[PDB]
Amino acid sequence: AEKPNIVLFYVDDLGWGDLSSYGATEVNTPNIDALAKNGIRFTDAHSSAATSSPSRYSLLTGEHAFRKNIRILKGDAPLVISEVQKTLPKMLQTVGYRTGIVGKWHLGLGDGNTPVNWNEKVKPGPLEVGFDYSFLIPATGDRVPSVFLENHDVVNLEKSDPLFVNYQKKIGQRPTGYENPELLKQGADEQHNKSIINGVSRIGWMQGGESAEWHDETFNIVTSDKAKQFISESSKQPFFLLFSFHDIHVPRLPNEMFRGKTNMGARGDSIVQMDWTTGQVVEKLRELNLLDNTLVIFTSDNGAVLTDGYDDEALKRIGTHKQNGPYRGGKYSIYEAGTRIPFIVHYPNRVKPGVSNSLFSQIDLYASIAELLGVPLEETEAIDSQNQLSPLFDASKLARKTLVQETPHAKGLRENSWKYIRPTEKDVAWVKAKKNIDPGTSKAPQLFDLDTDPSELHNLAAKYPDKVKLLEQKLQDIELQSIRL
Amino acid sequence: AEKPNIVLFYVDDLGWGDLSSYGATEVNTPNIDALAKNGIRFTDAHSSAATSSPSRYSLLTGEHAFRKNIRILKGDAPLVISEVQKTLPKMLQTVGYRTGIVGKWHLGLGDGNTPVNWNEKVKPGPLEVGFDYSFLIPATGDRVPSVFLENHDVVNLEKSDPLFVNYQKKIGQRPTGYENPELLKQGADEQHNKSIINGVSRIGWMQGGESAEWHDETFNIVTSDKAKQFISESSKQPFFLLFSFHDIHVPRLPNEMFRGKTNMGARGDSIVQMDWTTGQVVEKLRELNLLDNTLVIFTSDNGAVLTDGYDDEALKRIGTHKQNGPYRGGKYSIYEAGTRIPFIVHYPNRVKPGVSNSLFSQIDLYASIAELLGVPLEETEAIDSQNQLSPLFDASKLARKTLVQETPHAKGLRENSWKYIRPTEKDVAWVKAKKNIDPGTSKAPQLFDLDTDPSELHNLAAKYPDKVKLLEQKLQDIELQSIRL
Ligand SMILES: O=S(=O)(O)OC[C@H]1O[C@@H](O)[C@H](O)[C@@H](O)[C@H]1O
Ligand SMILES: O=S(=O)(O)OC[C@H]1O[C@@H](O)[C@H](O)[C@@H](O)[C@H]1O
Ligand SMILES: [Ca+2]
Ligand SMILES: [Ca+2]
Ligand SMILES: [Cl-]
Ligand SMILES: [Cl-]
Ligand SMILES: [Cl-]
Ligand SMILES: [Cl-]
Ligand SMILES: [Cl-]
Repeated sequence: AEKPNIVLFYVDDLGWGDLSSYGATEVNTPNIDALAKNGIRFTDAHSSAATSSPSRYSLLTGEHAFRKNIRILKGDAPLVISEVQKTLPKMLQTVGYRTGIVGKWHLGLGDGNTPVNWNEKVKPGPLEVGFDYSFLIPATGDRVPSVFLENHDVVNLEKSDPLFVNYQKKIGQRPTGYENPELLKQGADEQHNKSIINGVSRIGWMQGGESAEWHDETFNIVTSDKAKQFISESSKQPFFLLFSFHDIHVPRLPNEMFRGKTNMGARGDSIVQMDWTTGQVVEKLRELNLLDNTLVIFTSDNGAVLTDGYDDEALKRIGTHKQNGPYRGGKYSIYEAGTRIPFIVHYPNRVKPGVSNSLFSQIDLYASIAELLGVPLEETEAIDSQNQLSPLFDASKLARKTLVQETPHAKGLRENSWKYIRPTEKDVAWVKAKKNIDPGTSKAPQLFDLDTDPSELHNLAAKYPDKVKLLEQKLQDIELQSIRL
Repeated sequence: AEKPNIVLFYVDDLGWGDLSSYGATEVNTPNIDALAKNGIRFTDAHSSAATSSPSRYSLLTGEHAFRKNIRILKGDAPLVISEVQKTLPKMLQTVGYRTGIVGKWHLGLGDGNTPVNWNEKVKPGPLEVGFDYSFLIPATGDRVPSVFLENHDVVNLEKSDPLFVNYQKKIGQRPTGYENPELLKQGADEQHNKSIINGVSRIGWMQGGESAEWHDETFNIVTSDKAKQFISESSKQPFFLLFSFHDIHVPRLPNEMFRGKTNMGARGDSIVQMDWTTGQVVEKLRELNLLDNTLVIFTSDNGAVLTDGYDDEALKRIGTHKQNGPYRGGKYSIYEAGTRIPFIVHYPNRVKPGVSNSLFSQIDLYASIAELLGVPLEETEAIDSQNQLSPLFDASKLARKTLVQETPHAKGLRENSWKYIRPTEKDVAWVKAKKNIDPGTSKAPQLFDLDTDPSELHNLAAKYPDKVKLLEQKLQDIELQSIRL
């Protein structure tokens, strides 16, 4: 009653403008739009980072990812969340929640002492950082191993055909993108052209594990079934479900029933699938009469990207679609579209519909949920997570004044509508070339007023150097922070 | 010194983001960017209307186009500016200016009593509403007759092969788009598939006049040559040159030297050509040492359109390019991109470089030039044109607080960053279907705050119903205005 269920939909690479309730016209997202229409949609909400693993780290620890220098993790990275580190699911466990995760992990698995043996129990993982149940795509959809990991075991593995991966050289006898292009459903760049699983090459080589191979085009069935089973089993008790999409990350291989539903190719059709999958979970909540007393949160790990490694026509068939809305940048960028993402709260018993323009941070989910449940936080716990339950539940309330934005190549700072980008000597020309996204680095400081210049086009750094200095000093204060408030 | 030259570059359908100095990365416009770098670039400047003829009418009469119900004129429409109406070129003539126009007219030509006889002298026209010299594309590039009109005469017309046009039925023996698709340089929709001139079908049928046919791919030479001659001849005297591009209107048929300069097809290559043509006129002013004492204004008649009637791949090869920047809509729309256009002032002897965010109106060019030259205006003259010479010349000065925006299906109103759109029952679904642009009509009133919602996505009408009433009242006051101030 006083402990509502929490379901956190976490989409992969969903851009600010990829929902029809955020202005999309080339794709319809009716299931997600109903949540927004009956809840609050936020226009200035942010992931911690512009790439997956750092934003997932900050969601779960309530702490900026640079404090542990988290970057995009490889398929065999060790777990980046410590087994005694405070986490949002662990926090929820102490008040009686059953916690589950279904879908993408990308937070590392194992201790790192020795390579993960995919044929033994895989630990530590989700179950050691506060999850009671986990059903994972271990790394990313485009990184081997292309298998599911349930709790501690690879699903449907045969002792007769053990599983190994290698990210430096070919092992095993699977066809590859570079040797066998005639077997490919989509062309792939050099990073992505290794072992072929289910007609698509991945990053890295995979040996064995044939019976454990997943089937991309039925991710929507597999994950939604597991999510439905978890909810149904936990229905008599408070539960936390983190539903971690592979959509709309590459390779986009949507179920055949969504193919051609848009004129944007595989990327647009993945948005349709992603919306269907959400409806499956929402309707299960409704039919068990859990929906009005569930805090549903729908959001994204980073901003959007069209061309991310496969020849899936995402850029050729973009049409009129503005995947990042009016905002400059995208995935990997320090401009606004790197972290400014869709963010929807739906909680009928407590949250009246509205639209909030408050500067809001996913990093504050930890402390705001702790506030909702009366959980005190230690002075060293989730140090960046602020109690923002009030603007989270009420569209008229303000939230942050200041928020740091993070990428590997540069840090930035929002202060109200001011946007500051720290200069860097680092060279990231591969983002413009390969990703068709301006990463946003300049060897000069950048300052923008988003009210008049929402697309970050007119650098005001030389017009307001005192403002630049003030924002850089504020960014240093945050980098140096070590306890709460 | 006190009577500077005025050269007004007026581009066809140039979107807010189609210049590299407004953020374009898929096309470079170095000549125009140099004008912005050494002058004022405006970020909130507006044509009066979202279509050609109403915005040209308002440019020349200093009066909103709805006061005469001006709409897109077909090729044989009569002159919409009366021979005794006060006009900006007529105003300039009384102060010692030689006035010329080179390029697109689209303001009508007959007196309306009888159809224009293209084989006789064509009057009234530019010479009857304040121009001393005119070399015209009479209607639009895609409307017959595909001939030039110099002063009162069709250029290179032969009595032995007289010229006739018909917009309702086929006349003459010219091939047509519907009969002879194998002759077309580009595919055409039904409105555009009539008489073939120079390998491209047009709107309407054209008979005779073979020697007077223009050549689209040499418009850049013809118009820049005519503008260079006019400047060269009038160089010893103050002059006003209105240089009215066909670029980047359909059909986009740029000179061969610009083909392939962008990866956007014919539309992108037309932006490059348009930039070359501007440089030709700018460099002629420089060679005659007139550039420093010339007020150069570069702007556009309405917002951008990709698919406007020909299969020129404008939408298929758009790539990452945002022709309207962050703004919703485009050509034909009542949303911001309908009228929010590029606007650059270059006048080194009086105008210091800068970027201005002031709400600015092309309609105010009449009164602001009158102020610059000390010309008093009658109480019934250019009634919507306000003196805004100060923010025109100074990037630090504010201009308008209120501005009405015009389309045939609905009117709108800006008040600071508030945007109000009046409701309408009228049906313009063909804009979405044929033009891939949201025309912006809703049966309900719309109100947006552009500071937080620059893309006009969150209707605030029901949250601030008093603000709606205020702006509707301001809009009616303007509709009822009849004199100046
Ligand atoms: O959303 S993320 O998981 O952070 O994306 C990780 C990315 O790694 C990059 O190195 C690849 O080229 C991308 O294709 C993508 O896999
Ligand atoms: O810039 S404008 O002259 O207003 O464009 C006029 C437009 O009229 C429409 O009926 C045609 O489909 C367009 O192709 C275009 O010619
Ligand atoms: Ca991601
Ligand atoms: Ca136009
Ligand atoms: Cl990285
Ligand atoms: Cl990698
Ligand atoms: Cl490559
Ligand atoms: Cl019209
Ligand atoms: Cl010359």
